[PDB]
Amino acid sequence: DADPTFDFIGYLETLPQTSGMYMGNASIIPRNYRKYLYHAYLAYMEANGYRNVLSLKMFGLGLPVMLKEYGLNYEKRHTKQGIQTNLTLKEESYGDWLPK
Amino acid sequence: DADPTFDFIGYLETLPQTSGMYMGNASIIPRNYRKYLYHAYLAYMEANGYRNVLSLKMFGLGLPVMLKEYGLNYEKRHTKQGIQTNLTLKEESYGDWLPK
Repeated sequence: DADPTFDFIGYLETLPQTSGMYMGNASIIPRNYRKYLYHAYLAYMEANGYRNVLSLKMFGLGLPVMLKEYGLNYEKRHTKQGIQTNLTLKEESYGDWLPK
Repeated sequence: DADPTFDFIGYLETLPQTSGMYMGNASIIPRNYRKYLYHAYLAYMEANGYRNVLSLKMFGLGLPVMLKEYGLNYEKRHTKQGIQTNLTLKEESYGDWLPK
């Protein structure tokens, strides 16, 4: 395989503070690829031809690990609108797979 | 990036029951590549030229997820001898990297 989940994490950058994307979830309907990390994730997998995607729970667990693998420091924070991370999409994401 | 940890997980097979390798730890001295999953892990990384390896804790968290990525179902269990998994090294392990 190629380990798509890992590649996706390759399009992520860390912020000086826990104010980046939100770890959305499958229920939030009108998807928001720019606001929810999980939605961004689905967008990528789908863009790369994978029908099989990690669950929010599984994705959640892996996140910290794979980020460390890329040498980044994951940071979450509980909020009125949910869990917010300190992550944002690198610019290449916009041309590569982010829906237009 | 390369993502070797994922590759290593490619050398793993699941057993009908939680009776495979043990999730050793860095403390257990004379290593035992065939007995402890973690030791097996170090062996692989080393065999592939990586000096920086995931800690037991990080490795532990990733395991379930990467396995799922390979379509396998991770199973652990606490025992008189520590945590035992339902995993074993595939055959190619033996010729590829498992120390002689």
